[PDB]
Amino acid sequence: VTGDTDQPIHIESDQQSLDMQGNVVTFTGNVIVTQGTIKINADKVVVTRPGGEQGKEVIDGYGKPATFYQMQDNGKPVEGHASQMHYELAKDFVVLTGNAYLQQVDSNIKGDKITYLV
Amino acid sequence: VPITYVNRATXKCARY
Repeated sequence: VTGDTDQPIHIESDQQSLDMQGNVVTFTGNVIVTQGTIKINADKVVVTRPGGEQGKEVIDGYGKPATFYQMQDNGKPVEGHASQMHYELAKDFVVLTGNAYLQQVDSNIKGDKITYLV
Repeated sequence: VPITYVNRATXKCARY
């Protein structure tokens, strides 16, 4: 009974590292990523920050648990697993890779990787 | 949607 695209990306973990000349982040230890109804979970994430663009940075997650879950009020859960995941800021691209699996009311697929957009 | 995190190892948060 709340929005998911309505809410900011919440992130937490126990290691955090940045470099302004390396232009890159590290987080480490059970990284939890959430927005409203969406739950996404890894052990590490990577993001390159060029700067000069604004909002073209991408959030590449890896290491177990490497799981996705969502619950809609509209009787529509969806959940899945992989080894590696690409997540992003608005629509830009999405893919799950390494033993990827996904299930929903009108949708059932599994393999090395799943093709599905935002 | 904005990127925001909380640091377990100090007590406080950031955007990046």
